[PDB]
Order: sequence, then structure tokens, then C-alpha cells
Amino acid sequence: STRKAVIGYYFIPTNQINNYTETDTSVVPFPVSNITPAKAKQLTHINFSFLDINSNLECAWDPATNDAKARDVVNRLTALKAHNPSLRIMFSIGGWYYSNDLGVSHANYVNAVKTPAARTKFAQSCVRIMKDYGFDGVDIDWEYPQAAEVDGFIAALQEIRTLLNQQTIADGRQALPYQLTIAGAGGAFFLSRYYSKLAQIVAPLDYINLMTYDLAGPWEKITNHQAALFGDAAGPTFYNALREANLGWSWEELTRAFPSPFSLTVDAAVQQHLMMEGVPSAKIVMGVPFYGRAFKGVSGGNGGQYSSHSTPGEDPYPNADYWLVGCDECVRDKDPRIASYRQLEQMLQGNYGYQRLWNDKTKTPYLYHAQNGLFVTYDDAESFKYKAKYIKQQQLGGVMFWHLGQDNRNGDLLAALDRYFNAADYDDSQLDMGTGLRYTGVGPGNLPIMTAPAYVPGTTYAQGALVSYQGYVWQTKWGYITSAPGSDSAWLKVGRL
Ligand SMILES: CNC(=O)NC(=N)NCCC[C@H](NC(=O)C[N-][N+]#N)C(=O)N(Cc1ccccc1)Cc1ccccc1
Ligand SMILES: C=CCO/N=C/c1ccnc2ccccc12
Repeated sequence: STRKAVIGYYFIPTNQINNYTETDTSVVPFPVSNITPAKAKQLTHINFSFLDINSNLECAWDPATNDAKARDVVNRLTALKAHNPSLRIMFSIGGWYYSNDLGVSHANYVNAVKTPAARTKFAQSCVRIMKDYGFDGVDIDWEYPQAAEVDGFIAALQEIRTLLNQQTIADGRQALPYQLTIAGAGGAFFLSRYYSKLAQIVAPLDYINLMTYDLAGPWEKITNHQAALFGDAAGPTFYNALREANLGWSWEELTRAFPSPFSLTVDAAVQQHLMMEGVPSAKIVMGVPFYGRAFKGVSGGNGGQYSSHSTPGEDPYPNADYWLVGCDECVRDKDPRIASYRQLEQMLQGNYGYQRLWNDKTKTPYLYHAQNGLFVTYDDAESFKYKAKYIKQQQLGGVMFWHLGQDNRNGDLLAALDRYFNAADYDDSQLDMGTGLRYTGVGPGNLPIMTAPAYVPGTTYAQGALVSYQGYVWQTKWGYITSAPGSDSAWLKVGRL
């Protein structure tokens, strides 16, 4: 019933705002007019990106921004709401460039959330900006608060939420209330920073949009799919950093929740969220990439998958060798390591030497250039069928993607997502989800339904015995136990009645 969210980032750099034009793609490749009425109808949210936090610890435009041109761009976006009364134009604060641990504005994020007075000044500036520019809600993309900063981040979200709710009442906006989201970590290493307090982080949000992409890249030793739905036992595996989070759980509880090593997949991130009590499936949104990540220096044998590679990891890209054959946008952007889906379609179609291959465990496509030794991991309308089916089966809130300019000209990726959720004639009941590796962790938030004989006082239970008691099914950790389940450390809660 409830419509799935379809949240697309609209990113425009300052120089493009300051020189905004809808009639020159060499100046602005993706002007607002490319978001046609048909596309507008298929989105529920557009995340305008990025604003920042300044040294005055307020939400702010990049100070080089021409304000009149900014308002003009934003006005074109909010004009789209004429075609879709469900559509929201959010704005996003942060992004990797501004907010990463070494980013140019990082200290402003740390300081803005640090004290009650700072949080109030910061929260106020967010709602002020929202009202002043005509936005419909606030998205926070801080990558990422460290475990020490998490309490301040939580309080900042809570305070923003109160101010948004006030604003909704003031504007009589109950039909389309102002919203709050974050872009959340989609991989266990960064997720471990705030994982233990995930319920408090998600409580004030309408959605947490998981960045379930960038799970492979040149910083890793071995090529891999950047957004595998499920795991491939042939691919690399990773230490499960969540088992070291400050949860206060027992060895058995930790082990059951956090297998290690594990496959870094979209399903892993989603299940890791669902394991936590107080994190509802309907607030979890699955991020998908509208771009691929490209690697060079790869060996043959498995289509370039799971190979060592010679892809520079430095930022900015360290020379002028744009080796991703056929990638014209890569030349424009001086970086052969990222290619939009729009460009990847053209690369396949041209005489450039790529084969499109498919991994039926991960349910994702990849390109392999056998002659030069290149590998590209990306997503397409086919991988989106499996991801859409997972979103529905797991009762997730919807899909998020980065970014709108990377869809092809006809908006085929966006149209596919909309079709999979909303087309009366689309049927995926027989779509086979495959035998790729599922993340099997169980935690307090995702106990399965079970039945077992009622616990009987006086009975001596062997290790592994299952009983039902006071609403749950419990398993003895060793034998021989006679205590009431939940009264001491001998029983593990394994299911709910
Ligand atoms: C919604 N927020 C996100 O999606 N964030 C996110 N993906 N953060 C991590 C990715 C940062 C990315 N870095 C690289 O790609 C490293 N280069 N290499 N190899 C980045 O900062 N940019 C490229 C990018 C961004 C998002 C998704 C894929 C690639 C530069 C950038 C360009 C425009 C806006 C923001 C960042
Ligand atoms: C490859 C270009 C540099 O951009 N890198 C971003 C980055 C660096 C290290 N680890 C990461 C993990 C996830 C996403 C991005 C990165």
C-alpha cells in the first residue's frame, strides 16, 4: 500500500550555479529542465546538494555562491511540485568533500553539534534556510560523526525535528509535512561509528538513506562489485567491525549478530540495521548508484572480478591519463575512475572493446575490457529488479540514488524503479533472487517467529534445548540448565512467539 520513496540527488557545483544556463551542456551538463514532468512524477524527493556548515556553525551556502542564481535554480526545482503534489525538494548539508574527517569544513560539523547552545543555533539555521529558499525538508550527509560526537549529532537531529514540526504546524503543512533525513553509512566500517545508538539516530528521521554503494573502489586491494545485493563466496570478505561496537552484548549475542569475516553487500547493511531494536524497516531506504566505478590493470580469468589492479586512489586524480576507453564525460571531469550509467551505455554501444557481464550471485552487471585489463562495477535496470524486489520483501521505505544527472537521457533507470514499485502490469513474483550469500545475523530487533514447548521448572535442559517462556523462545547456551529463561546468563533469547 504505502508508496515507496524514490529519492534522487540533484547535485550542482557552485561554478555551475553561478553560471547557470539551461542551453549549454558544456557549462551546465544537467540543468533543472532535464527533469521533465514525467521524471518529476516518478520521484518522491529530490535532494538538492550540497549546502555546508560554516565557521559561524550555521547551515550555509558555499560563500562563493551567487545568491540570486541559487534562488533561481531552487525555484525551478520547487516549480516541479506543480506536476506532483507528493514531491518534496529537500536540501542536503554535507557530502564527502565538506564533511569527511579531513574535509575542508569538518571542524564546523564537530563544533555545530557539540553543545546545547551550538545545536540550537545550528538547528535554527537549518529551518531558516529551508523556509527562506522554499525547501521541503532537511537531509544531513555528514560522513561521518565519530563515536564520540554521536550524542551531539543525535541531539542536533532531535532539535531539528522539533523545529520542523513547529514549522509544519505554522504552515498548515500536514498534507506534506516538513521532513528530516540522513544519508547513512552503507558499510560496517563507517556504520560502526554510531551503530550502537542507531535507534536514537533513526527516531527523529522520516528515513535513513543507506549509502549502499561505494562498497568497492581503488582504496581496496581487490576489484569487487560496489553494490552487490548478495555475496559471492569467490569475492573478498571483510572483518565485521560491528562486533567491536559498544553494545554491551554477550559473546553469543555478538557472534550470532555479527559473523566475521562477511560479505560487504547491500543485504548486509540492510540486515545490520534491522537487527537493532527500534529501527523500523519502513524508515530504511536503500541507496543505489547511477554510476559505475572503474579499475585498470586488472587480470583475466573471472571477467576482471576479484583481481589486483593499478587504479590510482589519490584525490584529485593524479595525471592526465584518462584510460577509461570511450568515457567522454571522464575527460570532461578529468577522472577515469567514475562513469555515469548514461556514459556506460554509450561505452557498451560503441566500438570500445567492453563486454557486459552478469554475476548471478550478486545480481549485478559489470564491464570487462579484456584487451586493456579494465573492470567496471555498476548498476542497471536489471540489477534494480532484484533490489526493488528486496525492498518490497523486506518492507523497506524505498530507494535513494546518486545522482539524477547520471541517469540516461530518457531517464530509464528512474523509470525502471518507478515501474518496479508502481506499475500495475509489472510482476516479479517469479523473479529468482538466487543463491548468493545472505547476511544471516540475528539481533534483538529481528528475532524470528518461533514455537517451542513451554519451559518446565525442575527440568534439566541439555545444551541447545529450546523452550517458550514469557513471550519468547529461548535456547540453552550450555547444559544442564534449570533456571527460568531470562533470569540468568544461561539462556539465549532466539525467537519470539
Ligand atoms: C549522498 N552522499 C553520497 O553519496 N556520498 C558518498 N558517496 N560519499 C563517498 C564518495 C566520495 C566521492 N569520492 C570518490 O569517488 C573517490 N574518487 N575516486 N576514485 C566524491 O567525493 N566524489 C565523487 C563521487 C561522489 C559520489 C558518488 C560517486 C563519486 C566527488 C563529488 C562530486 C560531486 C559532489 C560530491 C562529491
Ligand atoms: C578514490 C577516490 C578517493 O575517494 N575516496 C573516498 C574514499 C576513501 C576511502 N574510503 C572510502 C570508503 C567509502 C567511500 C569512499 C571512500
